[PDB]
Formats: sequence, C-alpha cells, structure tokens
Amino acid sequence: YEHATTMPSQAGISYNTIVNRAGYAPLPISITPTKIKLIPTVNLEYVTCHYKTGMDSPAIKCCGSQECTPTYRPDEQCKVFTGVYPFMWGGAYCFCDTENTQVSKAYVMKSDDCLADHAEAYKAHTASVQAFLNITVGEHSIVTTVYVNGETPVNFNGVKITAGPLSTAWTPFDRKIVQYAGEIYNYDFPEYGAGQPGAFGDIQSRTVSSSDLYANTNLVLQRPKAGAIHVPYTQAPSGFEQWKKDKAPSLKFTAPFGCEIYTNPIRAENCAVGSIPLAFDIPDALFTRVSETPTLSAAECTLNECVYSSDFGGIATVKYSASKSGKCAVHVPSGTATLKEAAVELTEQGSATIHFSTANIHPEFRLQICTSYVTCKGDCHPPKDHIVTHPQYHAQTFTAAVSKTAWTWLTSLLGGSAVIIIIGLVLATIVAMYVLTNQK
Amino acid sequence: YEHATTMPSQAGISYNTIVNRAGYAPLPISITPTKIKLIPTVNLEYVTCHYKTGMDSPAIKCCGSQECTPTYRPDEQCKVFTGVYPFMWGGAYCFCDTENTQVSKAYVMKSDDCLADHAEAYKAHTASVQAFLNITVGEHSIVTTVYVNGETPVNFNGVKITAGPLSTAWTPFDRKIVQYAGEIYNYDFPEYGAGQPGAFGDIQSRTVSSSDLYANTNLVLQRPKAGAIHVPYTQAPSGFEQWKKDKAPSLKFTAPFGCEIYTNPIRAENCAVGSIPLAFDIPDALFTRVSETPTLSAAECTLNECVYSSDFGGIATVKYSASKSGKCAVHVPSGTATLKEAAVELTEQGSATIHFSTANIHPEFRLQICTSYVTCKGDCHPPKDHIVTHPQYHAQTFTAAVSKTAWTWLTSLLGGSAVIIIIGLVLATIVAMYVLTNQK
Ligand SMILES: *[C@@H]1O[C@H](CO)[C@@H](O)[C@H](O)[C@H]1NC(C)=O
Ligand SMILES: *[C@@H]1O[C@H](CO)[C@@H](O)[C@H](O)[C@H]1NC(C)=O
Repeated sequence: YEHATTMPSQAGISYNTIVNRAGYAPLPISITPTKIKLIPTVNLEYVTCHYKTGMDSPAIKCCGSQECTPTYRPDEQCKVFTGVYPFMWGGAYCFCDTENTQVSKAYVMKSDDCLADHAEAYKAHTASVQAFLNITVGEHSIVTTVYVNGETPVNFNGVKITAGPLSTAWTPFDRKIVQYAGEIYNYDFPEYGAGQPGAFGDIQSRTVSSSDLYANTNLVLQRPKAGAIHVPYTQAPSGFEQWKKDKAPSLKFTAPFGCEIYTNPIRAENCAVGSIPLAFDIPDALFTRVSETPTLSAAECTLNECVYSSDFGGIATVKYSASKSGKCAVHVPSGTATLKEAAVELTEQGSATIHFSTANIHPEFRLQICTSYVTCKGDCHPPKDHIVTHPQYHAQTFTAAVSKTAWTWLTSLLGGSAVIIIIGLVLATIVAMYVLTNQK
Repeated sequence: YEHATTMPSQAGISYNTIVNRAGYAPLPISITPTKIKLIPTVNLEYVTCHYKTGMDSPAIKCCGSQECTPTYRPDEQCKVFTGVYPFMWGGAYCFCDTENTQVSKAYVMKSDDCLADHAEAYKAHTASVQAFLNITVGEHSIVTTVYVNGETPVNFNGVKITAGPLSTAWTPFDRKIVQYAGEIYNYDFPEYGAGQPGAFGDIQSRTVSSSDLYANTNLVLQRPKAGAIHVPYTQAPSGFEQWKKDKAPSLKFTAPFGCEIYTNPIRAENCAVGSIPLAFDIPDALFTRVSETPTLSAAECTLNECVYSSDFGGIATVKYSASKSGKCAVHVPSGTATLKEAAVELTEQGSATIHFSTANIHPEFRLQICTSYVTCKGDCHPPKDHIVTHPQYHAQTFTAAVSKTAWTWLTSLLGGSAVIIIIGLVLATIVAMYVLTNQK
C-alpha cells in the first residue's frame, strides 16, 4: 500500500494521520519532528585576521650609499633615505655629517593570534535538508535521521518512508557568508586577491596554515626623525578590527522564519517554512482484519467545553459501546480540529475522553473512531490569555471564525438583497402579462 | 579603461586581440588556454565491493534442542535444523540417533580487498569551471589558473582580468555517478538502504572505513546434507561483479564534446563547448602615445599564396615604409581571417610576412597594422588532404564558401528575374496611361 501525506515543517509538533483500507482495520501513523536541519554546501574561500607589520631592522651605511632589494614579502615596502645622523644611547652613531644612508623595510604578516582569532569566508549553495523524526506506524516505532531529499528512504519493519523534497528552496544564507567566533554573518566579502585597505579581507590567506598571504594595507614609509633609529610607516588601520567595530547582528538574530544558526557544520535549524511531503510504503502484512480490532457501535460525541486557544483547549467525551476492549485509533479527517492523541484505550461500555485543538467558534467535525464516524458539534469561547509562548497547534481557514451571528447578519442581508430583486422581477413579469392581456 | 571580449573554450588555440585607444598606441592581448577543467561538486554516500558470506561454525547438540540467537550482523540469519547426525573424521559425532539439533547462522561482510577493489557512488552537481591561461598584454606575460566564475580576478602588473561565467551550464556528469578504477560512469545506482540483491549496491557501506554495512543478498540457509558438518546457504551472486561484467564504457569514451574525464578530483577537461567572457581592467599607465610606437605609412597587402585549410594555410606580405624600427601589432578585426601572430618587427623600409588562416575562397580581409590599415585581397585554392589531425583554427560564415561564379549566377537569376518583372510593370503602366489618354 502506497500512502502520501504532507507534514508541515514545524519542529516539536506531532503530526497524526490514519490509513484506512476499504475493509481492514485503520492504521495510525505519527511523525514527530524533533529537529529539522538545513546544511548548505560551503567551501572555504580564505581566512582573515588582524595583521602585524613586521618590519626589518634599519640598515645604516656610513659615508656611503645603499641599494634596495625586493625580498618578495607580502605588501613589502623598501626605501633608502639619504642624509641621516642616527644617535644611539652611546652618542652619535655615524662619523659623516651627510651622505649617510639608512635603508628601511616594512612588510606585513598574520598576527600571532591568527590561529584563534580569525574569520573564515565561505561560499554557500545547494542547501541540503535533514530531519530528526520519531516515527510510529502501527505500534512500530523508530527514531532516526532522514534526509529530506524526496528519494532517500528510511526503512523499518518492512515499511519504507521517503521524506521531502522541501516545498521551498529558501535558505537563510546568501551566496557569501562570513563565520567569526562561531557565529555566521551574511557578508559580501571581497574575492581572494581583491581585498582593499581598511576593510574586511585586507589581508587574505587561503587557509589558516597556508603559506601564501595576499596583503593590501596601503603601507607606505616615512622619513625617519632626525637623530633617531626607527622605521616610521603609515598604513590604513586593520580591516578586521574595523569590520568587527560595525558588523550588524548575525543570522542568529536576523534570519527569517526564526531559524537557529549553528556552526560546525554551518547549518540552520527549526526554520518554520514550507512543508515536507511524506511517502509511506506499507506492506500488506501490517493491515490486520476488522474483527481483530474493536468494532464500535452506538457512539455519540459530546463537547464538554471548547476554547479555541493555540494549545489543546477543547475536550470531548464519546459515549461508546464497543465489541471488545483494546487500542483504538481516533482521527479527524477534516482540518477543523487536531486531536492530541491518535489512539485511545477502549472498553466494552463507557465514555472516552479526547483532547483536541480547534480554531472554530462553532466546531462541526466528523471524528473517526475504530470504524464509526461520529459528528461532533458545539460552541467555543475565546481564551483567557492574550499572548502565549508556544506555536499554534492547528490550522485555520478563512471561514473558521465566522460565528452563527455573522452568518445570520450576512445571509439575511445578502438573501434579502436577492429576495427583493426576485419580487421586483416577478411583479414586472406579472404586469407585463397583464398589459399584453389588455390588448383587446 | 575596461575591455570586454569573449574567447572560444578551445584548449590550445591562442586568442589574439588588439585594444585601440583614441590617440594612444594599440595594445595587444594574447590568451592561450592550455587546459580547461570542469569540476563538479561530489558527495559520497556509499561504496560497494564484493561481499564475503561469513558463517559461524555450527553448534551441534546431541539429544537436545537449541534456540536462535537474535540477529545483530548485516543480513545475519540463523536456523536450527533438528534430526541431524553429524559425522566427523573420527566417526559419528553424536551417539544419539535423532533429536540432535544443529544451529547454523550466516551473515555478510565486506571482502578483504574492499580497500582497493571498490566503487564509490557520488552525487554530482554545480560544476565549477576552471582554466589554465597563459596571458600576455603589453609584452608582460603571466601563466596562471583562472576560476571561470564571473567574479574572481587575477592581478598582474596592475591589470585586472576576470573570466567567465561560462556561456553554457552543460556538464557531462549526471546527477548520480560511480567512480571505479579511475573511471567515471553515469549510473543511476540505488541509494543507501535501498540496495537490491544481485545488482550494484547490494551491500552498501557509508565509507570505506565505516563500521556500518547494509546488506541485501537473499541469503537463505538450507538444510545440511546428512552426516555432514557444514553450513549450506544460498544467495544471489554478487551485484558488484555483475555490474563489472556489463557496465558500458565509462564517460571517458562516451562524453559529448570530446571531454576527457579524470579522477582525483573528478573532473572533465578540454570540452569544446561554450565560450568564456573576458573583462580586462587595464590601468591607464600602460597605454603609450603613437609617437613612441613605430608609426607606419604607405603600405599594401599582396596575397602570396592562400589555401583555406584548417591550419595557417595563407601567407601574405605587406610592403611597409615605417618611420622607425620596432615592435608593431597586427590583427584582423573581422572573423574572415585569423593571424598566426599578434606582433611583427618592422624596419625602416621593407616587407613583412604574415601567416593567416581563412575559410573563404576569396579573402577580402581588413588587416590592421599597429598604425596603418590595409585591405588585403586575393584568391584561395582547396587543400590537398581530406582529413587532418588539427581542429579548425578559423571561424567560418554561412556565405564564406560562395565563389565569384556562384555570386554571378545568383545575382543573374535573382535580380534579372526582378528586372523582367520591373519591365512588365513599366509596360503595364505605360499602356494604362496610353489607353486612359485615348478617352477622346
Ligand atoms: C520521540 O523521540 C524523541 C526523542 O527520544 C522524544 O523527545 C519524543 O517525545 C518522542 N515522541 C514520541 C511520540 O514517542
Ligand atoms: C604559455 O605557457 C605554457 C606553459 O608554459 C606554454 O606551453 C605556452 O606555449 C605559452 N604560450 C605562449 C603564447 O607563450
């Protein structure tokens, strides 16, 4: 037997359904999503950290001249200044008043703390969805991780279940993300080899331990102060620190649908968007006979009280006279009510209590028990709390909240609108016939 | 200055261009794609090898009975055969004619050679195009690897180059691929937990070193032969061996566009499909005035000998009277002829030889020397050989193969037909005017 359903993607809320064969005992199915994970495929672009301007010692040549060598270091600047008179603690370092040269070098490398304080730039695409499910089909239970691609099956006790694909391709991450301090930022970082001074990614390394290091920090060299041995430089401040000074809240606080953003692996959790289409394949062996299950006779539904709150605010009692005791499946085929439980113990004679949640002011729902179908009615009242802390446990309709009062003052006005028109047409036809009969 | 162009995605064939500023010297561009890679993103979900049916030694009980241990191993199953009379080498094992029970159980493991002789199943999507480009602008050259995404820039001598994205999204790998022995197959394998006996993936392991193994081989235990201690079993022949027997040629032999599929990483190299858009950002310091480059005047092109073969069949010469010697660029702006080189040495006076490849019988091509522009004309002969081992070095138009005789015949038939129509219309108008004039 092939069954199909569509469970909304909402973690922590059970989904109970029933499989009714033509002449066999109903089969209860329950799916409880404990966690739904959306894991994008991220590849590392580069890693950024604070830079250190490691600068070589000034080489001073007295009474002579020097030349500069490249030395091939990241963003290295080498310059020779002519006319220096350096001073040490011991006195004048050089014995020529002029024509003394001082060559100074200044390069940049990753800071000593880049092994811990760094931000990784990722590119995200083709997100994959996984879901932790507690499944119960015909008393056969399982707790498993199912990939929400529509094709990967999870199988147990001969029953196969294929979940997904998710109805939406929406993902909280853009094409470029920045992970820093275990917290994902939705940033449009510069490409490798295209960083700019004073902004994120001014220095870029392909990997934390990679030897290569692109560096564009606008480093220049200034003339040393007279009578001083040092390498003066003026470069734009660190782009990593500037980015951290103003980076906006992360996706933990800005992602739509209330997604929870986690790292290692970069994933989103409990995104309340879309629905997962479930496909069950139940072998014919699991469908038992009708006589084995209890058969219900002379059952009626009484709605003790109904309050259309988010949680299970409605309660009903079914007066039943069953053929025998045992487990019995209960369901509501309509979408006007959702039962808390998909099964109930049943005796030979008595009353069964059923908890349900609804959004109707006046419920008219066709409850189903072991085999019979009992219509359950009543009225509901508004709940006593304005704001709650749990999501809605049911689904509403556009005509759910229209009470009998609204129906009366909508039908009387619209019906009365038509009645007067019909009266007018009838009078017009009658007088027209009378006029034609007046013609001699 | 920003220059946007396109380049055919054909490895080996050099692409030559000239950028022309308003009053500055023309600047040459030469891009040689040595190798183009198309690398899909692959996720490994399982591996498959030959299985080994392990069997526990039978547990024999004389005048007794035994019970089956619960199954805990891949495809493991147990059976207790009653009424056995085992018969070892040292006579009968049991002194008990009947009520002797032999427990025989079997299961499936990976073969001892699964570390080397295994095929791994991948899911491929979102191919990432890469290229190896040797680029030359303004006598400055660089050989590098360019990611053909439309954003990653390559920097050299202050010049930005951005290649891509590829004009087509075609990839040779299907959604599901299989890698075995360095060869890639487009196989729609069953996914993990859905392997079938006797076919590829009958036994599945998430990784090579993973301790999990899904086995489905129709392992069935049979009753032992009388007086024999052994575990007789029956199962479908290994699906990996069956797949190896008839798996069809790998992608290396069946891929369109002449792709070369390699492994580690799984990639397709040198596919003759699509075109690569190129964008150069050239700093204005590279452009030099026309005075610096050797200006040229009083030049003409004579076509020495033209044959419209795939290679550089045509040879021409230009008689030049240059102001001074030096480098000077040459290029055909149109697509009716592709030059062999992009620069030539010019003396004070003389003649310079040019090699070009053309596809038209009569090449009327508007050659562009670095300063003077010469229209070069002639006739071509067909090549001698029917088949060559080189690809086509030129681009042909729909009207390039039409000879002068065909043009005369078409402009005769069409054209003269319209002239005959025009004569008839003129005669009709003239006689209509004549008959209207004769009203009186
Ligand atoms: C399903 O299993 C999860 C995890 O063990 C548990 O939190 C949840 O209450 C279970 N649900 C049912 C209906 O057993
Ligand atoms: C570019 O470099 C490659 C590798 O060194 C070489 O094979 C090729 O001929 C070069 N192209 C040009 C135009 O020099």
